[PDB]
Amino acid sequence: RGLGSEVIRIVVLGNVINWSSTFLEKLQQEDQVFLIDTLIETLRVLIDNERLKQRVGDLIADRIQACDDAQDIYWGIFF
Repeated sequence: RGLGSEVIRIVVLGNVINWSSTFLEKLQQEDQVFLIDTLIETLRVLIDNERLKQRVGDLIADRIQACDDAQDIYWGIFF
């Protein structure tokens, strides 16, 4: 998180989808997706996540970039 702006979004989106398919937690998943919401928020002013943060991304960035019913919770949390 405290590294930069771009090496996250190039490679890590598919892998968070992967181990969201695997992981099973209740509460630290919430902390994860919410700090990632703030993450993509600080990536907003400087794309799929670009529209997801700027716009709501209703079934555009969510149907494409979100899955596992976890990123949808954060999408409902905020844009």
